[PDB]
Amino acid sequence: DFHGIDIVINHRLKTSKTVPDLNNCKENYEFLIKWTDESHLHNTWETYESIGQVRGLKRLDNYCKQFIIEDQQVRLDPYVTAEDIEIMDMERERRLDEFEEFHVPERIIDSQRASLEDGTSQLQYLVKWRRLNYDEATWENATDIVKLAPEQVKHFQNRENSKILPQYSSNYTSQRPRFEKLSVQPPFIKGGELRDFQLTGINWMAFLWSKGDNGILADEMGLGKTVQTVAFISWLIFARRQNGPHIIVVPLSTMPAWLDTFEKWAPDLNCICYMGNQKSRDTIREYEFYTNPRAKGKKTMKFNVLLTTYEYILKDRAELGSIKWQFMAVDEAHRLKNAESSLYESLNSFKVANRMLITGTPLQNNIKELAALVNFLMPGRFNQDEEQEEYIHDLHRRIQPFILRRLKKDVEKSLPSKTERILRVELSDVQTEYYKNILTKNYSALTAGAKGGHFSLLNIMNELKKASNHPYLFDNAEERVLQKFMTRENVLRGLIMSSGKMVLLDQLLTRLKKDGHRVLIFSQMVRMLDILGDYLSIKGINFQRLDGTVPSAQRRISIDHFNSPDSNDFVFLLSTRAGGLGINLMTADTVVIFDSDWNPQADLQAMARAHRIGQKNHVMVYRLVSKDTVEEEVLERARKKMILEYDMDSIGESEVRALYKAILKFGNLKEILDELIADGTLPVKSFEKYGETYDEMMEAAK
Amino acid sequence: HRYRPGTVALREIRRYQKSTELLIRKLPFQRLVREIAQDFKTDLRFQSSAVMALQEASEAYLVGLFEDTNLCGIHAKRVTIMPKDIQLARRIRGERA
Amino acid sequence: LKNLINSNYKDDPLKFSLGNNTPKPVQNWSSNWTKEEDEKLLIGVFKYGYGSWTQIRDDPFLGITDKIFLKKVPGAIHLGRRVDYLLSFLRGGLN
Amino acid sequence: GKGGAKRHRKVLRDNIQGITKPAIRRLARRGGVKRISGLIYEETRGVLKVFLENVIRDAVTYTEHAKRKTVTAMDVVYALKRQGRTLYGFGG
Ligand SMILES: Nc1ncnc2c1ncn2[C@@H]1O[C@H](COP(=O)(O)OP(=O)(O)O)[C@@H](O)[C@H]1O
Ligand code: BEF
Repeated sequence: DFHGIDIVINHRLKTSKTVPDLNNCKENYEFLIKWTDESHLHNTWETYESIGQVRGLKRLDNYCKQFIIEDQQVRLDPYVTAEDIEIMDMERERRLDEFEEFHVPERIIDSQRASLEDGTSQLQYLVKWRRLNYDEATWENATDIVKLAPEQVKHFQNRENSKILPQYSSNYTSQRPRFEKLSVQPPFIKGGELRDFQLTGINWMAFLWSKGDNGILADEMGLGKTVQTVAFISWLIFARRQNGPHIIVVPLSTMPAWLDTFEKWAPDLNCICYMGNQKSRDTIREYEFYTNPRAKGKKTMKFNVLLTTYEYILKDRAELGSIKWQFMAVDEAHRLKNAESSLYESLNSFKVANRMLITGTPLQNNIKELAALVNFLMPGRFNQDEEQEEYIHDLHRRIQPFILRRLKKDVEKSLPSKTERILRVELSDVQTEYYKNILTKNYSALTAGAKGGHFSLLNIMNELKKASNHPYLFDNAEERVLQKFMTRENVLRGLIMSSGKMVLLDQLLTRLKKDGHRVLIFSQMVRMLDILGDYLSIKGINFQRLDGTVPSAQRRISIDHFNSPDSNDFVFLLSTRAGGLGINLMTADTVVIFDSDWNPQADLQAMARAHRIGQKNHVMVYRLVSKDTVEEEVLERARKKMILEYDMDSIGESEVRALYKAILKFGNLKEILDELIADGTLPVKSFEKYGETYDEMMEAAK
Repeated sequence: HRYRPGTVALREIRRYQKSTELLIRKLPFQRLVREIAQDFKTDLRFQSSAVMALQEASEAYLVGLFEDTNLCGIHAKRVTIMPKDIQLARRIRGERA
Repeated sequence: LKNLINSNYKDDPLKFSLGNNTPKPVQNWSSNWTKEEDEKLLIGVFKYGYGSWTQIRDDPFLGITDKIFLKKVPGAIHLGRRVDYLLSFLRGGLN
Repeated sequence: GKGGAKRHRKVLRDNIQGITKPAIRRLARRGGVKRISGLIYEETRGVLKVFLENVIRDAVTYTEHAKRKTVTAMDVVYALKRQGRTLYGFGG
């Protein structure tokens, strides 16, 4: 509540030796201070004798400490190279980039008229700023709000005025309205035009929408699947007048995409998400209700669509369970694989009418999921050599409806070609030692014998597989192949050398390097990725890593930095589950596999992130299949796995009391009929019934 | 809540008593055993409970220890459990020499 | 009022002007009152409707915010009195 | 003073560094002493180690007198029984 220091933004000189002391900063440095409990916008260039003891002293001192040494490592030393000057400055540059975006406001939450100390009352708006979550939204008065972001305020009024809440939706519960085949693209697609395989998809979802049945979207990995739902959401809203708060659950990795995908393909319905913690938890509820608390279920209704991470489902299962929902969206719904899932019966409690999964999950790996999917969409509904025809007579005829199978043979005609090459790498020197000795406890127990015990099975069928191509995944390996006792050339050479795969990768990489292709590395193991992190920097190739350990904000920054027109790094390394998590790469052509991902198809999506509709540079894929190892066999089982892949009466006096006041306020009100009804002023009656009453009422008047 | 001097001291104690959850985590402990158990024999396996059970034993074993330790500690004009306070306790029980 | 501003000031409402025509001076009202303030007052109803005045007073665009007091004048009726008089006046209603 | 393809992997589940110190104090207060010495709590784990071995010693023995790979929880019980710390609740 007090005026105290919150953070550091910017640092500059105040006044016209070897190391600046703190005094120098006090008598020769001015620092931009952001104040506590107050938006970014009011930042002051202040010193220490200027403010004196103010609550909060800690961050400036250290930051100055960081500053003092920083000064000794840019201008005040001759061990500094060319490149460190680039980073030490660079930080100044990026530290401000993450500070600039807070000044631009992004949404106005509410508007309160609060009194001042001069006896005046001024309007204030709860303002939300860019790429930040709902917390630290402070009140700012309206004087300059439109004076910097007119567009936000224009839109701020529009939603409040656009009476289209879940308050007027048509009763089609009992039975439906006959629905129509669309030819044309709906006058609700501002994002552009779609094609001849995105409007029909939509016409099936909406086509079994009117049946009372739910369906499975099973298309290829990225055939404008997201556009088909958003448009599916859009046409179920201005078609059958459904204001029904639609619930959508998507991955924490793939939502930011969705939002923009939702706010650019369909302006007029607003999209408020759920991605906070403790504080947010409250702000969601601020706008999730009207008029504070509410008897019964009499919430006036201020949203329709939401996006939920999978976490958050389970953390607050209860509140959603109570509120009614009749339409469901989920992203990459191969989650419901087993029928013992926690989200598997978590979803069943949410009073629901129609569902909508949309993933390319292959449905022959196990028959469990094939059944689980069928049991989940439709609770209740469900081999022999010569009965197989009898069997698919039952399975083909029944499964199809709630299924979609459609090949690329679309939009791929423009997109440059797809390709994948295997790699037979035979074993090395130090390699056999630990391919041979490890399958016993001979020299595996002499060196690291205490650990031998726990990894002994790990190493057999879930390591040898993983530690067959590369033995560098334990401790007593690094110096084993390096034959000497600081060297820089040798370490680089010693590490490239041990593996069949490291050399093969180093040369191909070089081979395309001079030709110009952007290369991708998908590794199964977290560490491999540091391993390379250590080597590629050394040999000077600009890169960034994509692990399982990164904040949403940080994940998002680089993904974009990469697909921008003029980005230097053609090397990008990714995960199997963390890599194929979600996202798309449109600049990339080449993708290389170190080891198969203990399974058929984790790779098939793994290449899906790079091989998408956009890519204009064909495609290239390399699989490093190890020889005379254990990699070979799974590769064969993997094959075994993927072998199959298949009127309201009349107007009463009180309304007549309602209509009369509205005329004194708005004059002729025949034009404004729906806006008033959406909000309190009018009951739902047909447009004419009011209009005639409006006219006779003056006719009586004259 | 009165002032602040020795205010929590007795507070946490009470809340901990009403509860009945494991004092020590159930993840570090799990390996600690696996790791020594190897030194006395090879190729080991573990029942889910077996550890659960050890945790129970051990935790309970220590508390008990501390419980005396406390007394000893009191005897001494002190409210501080000490490195030895531990020893006497054990010595007189007899595992400690 | 909806008709005249629509056919001369369409693209931008606020430029709306009185010119010569003279509507009464309001000397003793608590705050600065001058023809420009009336100019906005009318646009304000043109935008929000008669009788909602907090709407009008708060608007960032109008700039009327600390000249309204809904002992301090003019309050809600004072404006109510203000518009009926101006609207009739410029069409020639008081004939 | 080099990146040198550096990879860092160190061990903190099982090993005593890894385990949590509050996990102990959590334990200390149930007894309800006011103060914890730094020296002391280190010793305490020390003893835990001493108690823990002997049991497993026996455990291991009963697992092995029967030629079994899976260690039974009963196996632990008898162990405790031998030192006179038998546990009700388990494995009648
Ligand atoms: N049917 C479509 N019509 C027009 N543009 C599309 C269509 N589908 C996708 N796009 C464009 O391609 C990009 C990614 O879409 P898509 O490939 O479906 O997402 P994902 O990476 O989930 O597959 C988007 O940025 C979008 O502009
Ligand atoms: F169809 Be996607 F990978 F969001």
